[PDB]
Amino acid sequence: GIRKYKPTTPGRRGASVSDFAEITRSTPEKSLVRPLHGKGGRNAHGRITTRHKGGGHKRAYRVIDFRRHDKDGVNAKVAHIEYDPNRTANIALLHYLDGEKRYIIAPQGLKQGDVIESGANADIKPGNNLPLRNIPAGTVIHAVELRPGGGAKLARSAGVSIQLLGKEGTYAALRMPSGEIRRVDVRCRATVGEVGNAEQSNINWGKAGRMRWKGKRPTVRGVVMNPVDHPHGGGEGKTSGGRHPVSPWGKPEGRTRKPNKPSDKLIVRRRRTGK
RNA sequence: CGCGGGGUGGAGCAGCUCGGUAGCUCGCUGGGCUCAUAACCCAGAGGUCGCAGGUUCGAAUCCUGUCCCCGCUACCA
RNA sequence: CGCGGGUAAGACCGCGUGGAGGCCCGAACCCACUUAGGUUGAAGACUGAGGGGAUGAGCUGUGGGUAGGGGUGAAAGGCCAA
RNA sequence: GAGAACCUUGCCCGCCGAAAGACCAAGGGUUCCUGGGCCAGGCCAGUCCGCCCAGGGUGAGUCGGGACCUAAGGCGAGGCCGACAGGCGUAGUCGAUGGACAACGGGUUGAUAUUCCCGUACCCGUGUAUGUGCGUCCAUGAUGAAUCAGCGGUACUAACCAUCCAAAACCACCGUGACCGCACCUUUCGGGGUGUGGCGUUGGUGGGGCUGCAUGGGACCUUCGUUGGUAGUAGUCAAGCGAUGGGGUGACGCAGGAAGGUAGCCGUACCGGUCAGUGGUAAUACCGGGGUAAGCCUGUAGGGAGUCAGAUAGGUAAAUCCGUCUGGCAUAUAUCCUGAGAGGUGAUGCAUAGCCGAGUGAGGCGAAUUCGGUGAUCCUAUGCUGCCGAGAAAAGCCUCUAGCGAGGACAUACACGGCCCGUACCCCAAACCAACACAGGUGGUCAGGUAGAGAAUACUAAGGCGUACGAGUGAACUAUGGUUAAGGAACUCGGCAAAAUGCCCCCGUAACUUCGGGAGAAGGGGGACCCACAUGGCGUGUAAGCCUUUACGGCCCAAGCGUGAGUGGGUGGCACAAACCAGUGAGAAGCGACUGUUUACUAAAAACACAGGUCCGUGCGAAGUCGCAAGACGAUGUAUACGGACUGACGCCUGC
RNA sequence: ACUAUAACCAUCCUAAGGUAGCGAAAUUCCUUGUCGGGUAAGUUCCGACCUGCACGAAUGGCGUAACGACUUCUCAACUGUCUCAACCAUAGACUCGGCGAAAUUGCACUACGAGUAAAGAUGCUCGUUACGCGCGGCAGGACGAAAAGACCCCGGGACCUUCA
RNA sequence: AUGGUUUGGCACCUCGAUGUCGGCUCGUCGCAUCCUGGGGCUGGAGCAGGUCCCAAGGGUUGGGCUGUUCGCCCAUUAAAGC
RNA sequence: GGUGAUGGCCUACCAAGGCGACGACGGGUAGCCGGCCUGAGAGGGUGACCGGCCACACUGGGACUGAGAUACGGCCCAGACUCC
RNA sequence: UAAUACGUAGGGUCCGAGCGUUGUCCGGAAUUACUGGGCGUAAAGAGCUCGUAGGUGGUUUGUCGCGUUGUUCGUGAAAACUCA
RNA sequence: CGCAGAUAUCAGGAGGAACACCGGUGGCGAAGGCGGGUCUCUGGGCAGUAACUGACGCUGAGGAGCGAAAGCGUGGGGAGCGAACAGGAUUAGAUACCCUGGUAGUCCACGCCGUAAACGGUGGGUACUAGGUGUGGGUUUCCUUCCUUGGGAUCCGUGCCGUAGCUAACGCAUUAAGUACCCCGCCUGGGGAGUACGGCCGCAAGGCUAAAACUCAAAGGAAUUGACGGGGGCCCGCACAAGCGGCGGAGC
RNA sequence: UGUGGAGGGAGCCGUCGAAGGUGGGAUCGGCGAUUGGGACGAAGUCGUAACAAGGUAGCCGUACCGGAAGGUGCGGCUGGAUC
RNA sequence: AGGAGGUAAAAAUGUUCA
Repeated sequence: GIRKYKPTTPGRRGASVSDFAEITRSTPEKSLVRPLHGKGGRNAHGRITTRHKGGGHKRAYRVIDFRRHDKDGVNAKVAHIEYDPNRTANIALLHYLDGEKRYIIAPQGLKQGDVIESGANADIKPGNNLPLRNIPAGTVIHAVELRPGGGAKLARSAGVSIQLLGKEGTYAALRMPSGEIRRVDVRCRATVGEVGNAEQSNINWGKAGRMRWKGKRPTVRGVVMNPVDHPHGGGEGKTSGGRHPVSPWGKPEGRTRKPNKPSDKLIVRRRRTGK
């Protein structure tokens, strides 16, 4: 859930934090911990490509198994539920009965001791991973592959889920969290249930420093930049831009999806706005 | 420092010069409906955007002084 | 968190423990608000006196990266070897 | 000395003393030391010098680095991409600011010292010798295994049974492709219409034997598995090293105390010594000392950890290792590990206050060295607790087997090798960056005392400076400080600047409030010294006592040491937070919510950011961005995410 | 129905005609608006009115506790800020010794008045005044020094914007 | 008609620099005299004035508001000069 | 200790209690009663004369004297007012 | 414009050294209802429950005698009121 | 809205909300209120038995809880409906009725709010006082078909009617507004005003508590008679309709 | 026998102490530019909300909107007419 | 006796004492 801080400081007035309640262990599993280093939003050239990134608390990568293909029929038990800074969701440490230890996305309803099944002959329970050919319609799923073997791409964030609407042929229709309906090969695998830590959205981070810890550098508005820096720049006194809204590189608002894409035929219905 | 700008029946608005300026709504007058307004009928009536000048025959109409409430008047050092 | 009160159980109240905080005062440290001086300076941007922050969006060392219509910029058109 | 304010010596005085002391790094590069010099330099002079000349000087297995490890990042075989140039990047290889790794004390020189010497250690390697001593070949065991037939289950399919289905199938029905009878009606008749008997059942309907399809149950041979011994033989294993591989560790944040300790400091037993020409003070006073490391022992406080057996392939192969699962056994002042520190040893040494003469400085002798107290920002501690923002890798070490394997392990003694670079000197500065011997800047380590909360501030020790133009002189004037009658903002754009407030403990504290604050609100009172309460209380803790598992045990505890706080009484002064240090406060409005950021060098702000909000985009090598492209960031993320725009806590709202 | 305004109405145009709330505002020219408060006296400040030159709802509106080296106003205390200035010391200034620059500089035994003049004269005219040379001081002039005026214009650039 | 202080007109020196308003300080000058002084006329009874003439010796306040000059106001003054 | 006398009446110490919705503490008003007026009575209102009690004597405070003191025509102080 | 309601006259009436008015209190007012009210629509049933304090309490035996009741004593000053 | 292929029709899909018929003077609940089905958990009631305790009861100031709808917050969702809003229409004007759309909201989760014609405008408990008639739940019993919602007796409910009694009347009338007891809440003329000030609660909206000045001589309740109705029913009239002829326009 | 000694007093000091002063609050009123609503008023303006189905039945609560009555939505009541 | 639903669109006001 959520712990609302008390207003002992102005940087804590309306602030909130997670009550790390479904979490059981403060420490991660060392074998599954790869290192990480910040980039600063900078690429191989050393140049800012994505702005508003840097500083940030040090982090370490928990090796998640988004590709749960090699443990079919080999059950596991959720040994722990842990915090992952790399993602909004929490992560569940599973002990496979063959001795393999792995991390997953920690769906809702999942606790220590819950037994996780993988494969076609698995039960339709939270945390169980199956092909969509074996998952029935109207089911709530997460961590879906876009391609067989490609690994889970979809419905990975906290509180989020995908609704499997139907299967017609070798294509399963999926209502996505954005509302977009799209087709995906039934061979693609999905984890049953909805992702946990859905309370995450309702956190008030209270102060600038907290997002500086999360690695979000300050976002400056164009209207207070100079015209050399931003199209919206300039003006004596405040301005609304002096023109229609654009990016700092002058690209206007509007659809940036490349047309004539391969996914256009798999997509059934783009998401909706305003309604 | 300096520049600018439409006027028309009682009110509000239209109408650019083949030779008239007028038309709409409201208002007003007379009648009717009602026991007595509004809505109906009109014989309905109603004005020279003020004078000067046109090439004027004649200009509300075009041009200048005036006709004058007019949006913008702004010398930035 | 504990104790006590209270309750049907609570919410809640009090006492303690506990030691949070872009919390307070204030040295180092970092800044640079005011003022005086300097203004052929002691100094190509300082001194003195006060001043602000001072566990944090902190300061700092070492090493490294981004390069010119480009970088970087909590955005002043500021900085990129006076 | 030719020459002296400046050089040398001595004595005074003064300054710093979280530094103006001591040590490093970076940087500089010989500036270090000795000797000599003095036309340049030094803001004067100069006998001096960081200046000039010459000569000398930097000694490491353990320090800091390489030979060990990797991070960011860089180069980058091949490679990909790119018109060429080249951009990226894999494997790799570099790359500390980090990881790992063995040393401490004292002495010495004119200059070096964890480097040399002395003493005592430690870490790698090497050879020889010796001894315990397992092993191979001998022997020894642990051993377990392929053949056959007997039996329980695969049940080729010969088929057996059940369930389901109709390929075709008898009967009657609905009306019939058209026609063949009976019957009735219609444009004037014609080309038509209605009920039904047969034909075809175009098709559909309801009961039915049969047969043929599919599924399941059993199940011959075929075939899998347990006994029957040839064959506990062919075979394996049993020293040790063991990985370039597997696994574990290495391996990590921030804050916060508390506890135990130590250094350090203050005293003190004890030792040695002075009389510092003053009124008193000979021991009763005063001064000085009142030390000694690593390492080896020990293994305390604190902290941490279940163990044994079996099974298992998950860890590219194998694993006795790691995981995982099963059980059994334990909840232990048990065991193990870690570990400050105490104590012992190191140390019959070394060092020292001082004493002897010697006086350039060569030496020589050398006392006591107990008790407490206080007390760290250091150690235990990479701990413990808590929290979220969720906190490097690799080597190394350990282990596993694969593998190697006939010699090998361990111990002792002796003898040996331990490489390269740095090491002088300055290092908050006169030696670095600053054009200067520049009031600037420069990261880290030591952190004495008395007061004090304190690393502030004052004074001071050790130690180091008086830092390089001076001597004078009551001018104005300027600067910096100081004081000021009466008044008290009248000054002035403006209370600018100054002044004031300022500490501790008590009391008491408003509007408003987001209930946290406002608030140190405001506004007041006390504060010194002496005595007594007080041989008190508190802390500590000795002796003594008590208990015990007997030890580095515990409890208590006279004394001793330290130490407040308060009450009462008294004393003195103008004054008691006496100096230094050290909030001014209140009301109201505007702006911005706030902490922060900003125009290095005239603007710190109402500007930026901020959390929060809305909109838009993005379905994922996304969108967006750097790039010609590859590729990269985004993101090792996946719409509760990411990017862009505007707004900018919060409240009421956000109309056309 | 006194007056005043105008709840109300008519008409024209519009895509729609500014709602809530605010309002001489960081926005109000007129303007020191008017009224009130505070003051002895207040172009500032506070409150209020609304005749909004030219507020206005995320270029957010109206408020807001707390915060602010912000801005504005007031008050207490405090004071040399002032009435109104005096005194002391120190560092300079001054003197002696020593070293020893600088910007600047067409010259020079470089007066004042009233004039004249490229219209503001040390330098010209007519007069007046003035022994020569220094030292400390003040800063009225030398249109003083410095910087080939940044304002203005002309010419040319640069960067920025855009339905060039 | 004076004067040359206002707003201006001209654009004559100065754009290889003539620094601007207001205040502070220091003043100096003129008189077109605010006070003080002398006087004429008066619709000057007296007090007090009005107007004109002569007169520039001296004096000509402190505050609130405003950057302000100016102005308004407060108290005063012999007067609160231009 | 003090009183004439009991008692926090006062004091040192000790304990932490005491009062409050049955209205504490506060605010307002008021001298109380016998009685008076009204009213069928209950009740309501009132507190003049007369009589009893209390309180006060310019305001506030204080004691002294005395058997006895709010000591009107007594004292002390302070304050306001009036007068020399 | 025909006033028994105004003003005046007569006349009448109620009081009578008084008469009227005003003010205040009670009554009437069963209009805060104890005696002595009410709450469907007149004002009035809490939106409904739970339940604290409180109020209230079925049948019965015994007891206490608190309430209650009887009696007596003392007091209830005098004056008042009432009776004579 | 369509003519860019709407409406309509067929098929498929998505999603939301509400649950036709059953379903009513019916049932349950303290009230609010509760209606698709199933499961789970759970509360209350009624009858019978009379085994148990043995007056433990009733009410309940304050207080606490529950408390329709709207509304508020946060987060989802959002088909239909739909304040506001926008057009259209009507209208003298129409910020409305009507139409077309349509936002919040209605929905879910957690919480605030705490009101309503929250009404039976009727507080709770108990006892008694004529009956009739329906209906719901349960117990029994008698004709017996031994069929049996055939009837009766009784307890609990819920309705209609009707006595006595009560009531101003309307009406209530064994589900009292009767007869009586206990307890609570509330009233004391209408306005001002359930408003201000203060306080409490609340994010807010607002709620709760709750006046005074001033003002009126009434406000009110029930019922009667009339009148009236853009209420109804029945009936008439040159009233309309069907016709004929005129007036209004000319002159007099 | 003596300016003797208890003892007492003046004076002085101290506690308490009125008045006074300082301070910050509480509480009760009055005024207050402007401003809100309430009551009354001949005869004024705008509309017609309610009473008859008052011409959209009204009213309760809530919310929103609107010159004003008021309108609309949600839920509720009948103190609602016709059949 | 037995048995669906309807339509009238809008259309205001009324000085005096009474």
